[PDB]
Amino acid sequence: SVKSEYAEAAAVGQEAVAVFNTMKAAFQNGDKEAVAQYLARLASLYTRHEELLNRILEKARREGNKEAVTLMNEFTATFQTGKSIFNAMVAAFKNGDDDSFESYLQALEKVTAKGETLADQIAKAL
Ligand SMILES: Nc1cc(F)ccc1C(=O)O
Repeated sequence: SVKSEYAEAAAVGQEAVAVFNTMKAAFQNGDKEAVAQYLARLASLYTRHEELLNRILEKARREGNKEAVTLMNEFTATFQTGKSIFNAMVAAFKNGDDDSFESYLQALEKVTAKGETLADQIAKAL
C-alpha cells in the first residue's frame, strides 16, 4: 500500500542518517577515501529515496488524499533543498575545499531535520 511504501521510504531515510554519520566521522578523521565512497552511497540513497517519495505523492494524488498531497508537496520541496546542499557538498569535496564541506555538512543536517518534522503528519494522512 502507500503506507508500506512510506515505511520503506522512512527506512531509506534512516539508512542515509546512518551512512551520513559514518561519513562525518570519516571526514573529521581525515579518511578521504572512505568519504568518497560514503558520498557515492549517499547519492544512490538519495536517488532511491526520491523515487519512493515520488511514487507516494503520485499515489496520494490519484487517491484524492488532499491532505497527504499537501504535506508530501511540502516535504518534497524541503527534501530537494537538502539534495541541492548535498550536491554542493560533493562539489566541495571534489574541489579539496574542507571549509565549505564542513559548512554544508552542518547545513544539510539542519535542513533534513526540518523536513522530518512533517513525517508524523504524513504518516497519519496517507
Ligand atoms: N540520501 C540522503 C543523503 C543525505 F546526505 C541526507 C539525506 C538523505 C535522504 O535520503 O534523506
